[PDB]
Amino acid sequence: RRAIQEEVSALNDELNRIAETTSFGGNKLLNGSFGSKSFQIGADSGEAVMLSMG
Amino acid sequence: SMRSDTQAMGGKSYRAQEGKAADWRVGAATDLTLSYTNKQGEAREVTINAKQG
Repeated sequence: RRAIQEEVSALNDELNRIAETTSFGGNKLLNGSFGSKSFQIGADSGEAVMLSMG
Repeated sequence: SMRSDTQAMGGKSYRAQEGKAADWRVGAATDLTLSYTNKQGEAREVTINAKQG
């Protein structure tokens, strides 16, 4: 069981690493610091769409 | 005048005092009336009955 737990802990540390290090041009995505951002897809002001990633 | 600080080259900006998150949704109170004076001097009232949800 300790042999299985070592792989579980190694993958557990891998899950946190993916969340922290995943980024788009230096902007973190999966660490929870992205929050919600509005993407402007209109020719006039105020035509954006919210995107959220927990 | 066409200096960038000319009054006619801008307007008046108003901002909400309360921040709303991405999970906020309009409830049973939705009407929003804008009452001001148009450029020609006549009073203009615009009523916005937003959609719940």
